Amino acid sequence: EYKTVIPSPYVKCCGTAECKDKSLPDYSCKVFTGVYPFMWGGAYCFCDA
Amino acid sequence: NFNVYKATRPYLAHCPDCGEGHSCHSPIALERIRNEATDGTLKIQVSLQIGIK
Amino acid sequence: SSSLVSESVVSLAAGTQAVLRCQSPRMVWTQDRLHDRQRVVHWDLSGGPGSQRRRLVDMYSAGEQRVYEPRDRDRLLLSPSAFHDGNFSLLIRAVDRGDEGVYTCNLHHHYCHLDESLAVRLEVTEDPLLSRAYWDGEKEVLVVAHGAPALMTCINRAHVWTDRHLEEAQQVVHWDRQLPGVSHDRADRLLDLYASGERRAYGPPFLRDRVSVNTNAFARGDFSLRIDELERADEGIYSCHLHHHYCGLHERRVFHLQVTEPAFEPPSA
Amino acid sequence: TDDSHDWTKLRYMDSHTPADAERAGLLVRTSAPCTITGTMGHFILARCPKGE
Ligand SMILES: *[C@@H]1O[C@H](CO)[C@@H](O)[C@H](O)[C@H]1NC(C)=O
Repeated sequence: EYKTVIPSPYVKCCGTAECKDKSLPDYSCKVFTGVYPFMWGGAYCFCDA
Repeated sequence: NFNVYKATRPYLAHCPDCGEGHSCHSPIALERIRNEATDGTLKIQVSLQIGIK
Repeated sequence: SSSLVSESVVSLAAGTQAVLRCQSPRMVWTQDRLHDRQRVVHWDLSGGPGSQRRRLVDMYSAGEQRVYEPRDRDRLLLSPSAFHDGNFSLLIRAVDRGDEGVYTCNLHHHYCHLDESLAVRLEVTEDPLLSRAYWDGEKEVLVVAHGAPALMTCINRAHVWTDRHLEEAQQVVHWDRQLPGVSHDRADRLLDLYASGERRAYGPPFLRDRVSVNTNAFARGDFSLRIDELERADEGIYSCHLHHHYCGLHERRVFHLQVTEPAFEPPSA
Repeated sequence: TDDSHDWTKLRYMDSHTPADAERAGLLVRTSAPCTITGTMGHFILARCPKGE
């Protein structure tokens, strides 16, 4: 049986994130633009888009 | 021997159904299960820190 | 209806995209009912601007009171059902020298994100015949004998604070368009947006295909209108109407959109 | 009994005598213990799975 190690997502606030090429098996990275995540007290990010 | 949890702190996670339909940013929110046992026992990873005072 | 906020003129070039900026943190809701009836009251004690207030006791809607100081157990008492009748008063069983000062009872509505607070000044005397409750001009001042209980009254009978309704989804935002020459009230609706996500655009396909608001409109409270491929028929008086009917927010912003010029605009508002 | 609109109790009659009881003790079950959501007078709402 496998184990899917999923770390905390890197939310790049007010910037554009860049994928770093690692030699992990089935390594998967995807940068989604225009995300505006909400926490208990509102937006985690100061910038709007 | 259990003196390993010194500087720890629990969570408030994103429970998808907190009862009554909708979602809750809840402290009891379960994040991951694992059912590798061959006789139905379940190993659960919850966002609490039990036993600690 | 609503009230006015910003009544501006916006000049942009034909063929470009108009952006009628309309933002509000107090219109936020999400595609969840996640503590959308969550309020909090808390009692704090401070001693002026050059002293630090300390949280004594706080309370979520529909729950039982939690005390922060072990000494204060069985000493500071709130009504556990404060949110049914709006009687948020605090009883101190026995007072001491550390309790002199200004107490603030804080009401906070996390859903509308409104905050309101009231002050009461405590002075502890030694003679009981000098004990009185009076109005200093802006807050109640109670002089209480040492060791007696103190009822610091905090009563707010507004419907927004009690547990009676709080059916949330009646916030709605309206986008209106006033064409030149067309009188008011008969203005054509451009967009109706319900907090649940549903949208209503009106008019022939030429208008509906070109009118959009960003998909995270109600989530962040930004209902700015984006008008793609501006035509001469788009000119007019646009209005953003933010309505949060339960918490009493009723605002509209007016934008006089004229399409003439790309670069030589004057900064209004 | 005294015709208030409190949010704690309920009324139930016995031998034409109206007695009072607690909202927290009532429950509904299909097979699982259901969850009570809407509570108003002679009306109750529930949301709970397939029970026969
Ligand atoms: C508010 O609470 C205080 C605390 O004892 C009580 O004396 C008073 O009668 C209450 N008033 C109302 C209107 O409920």
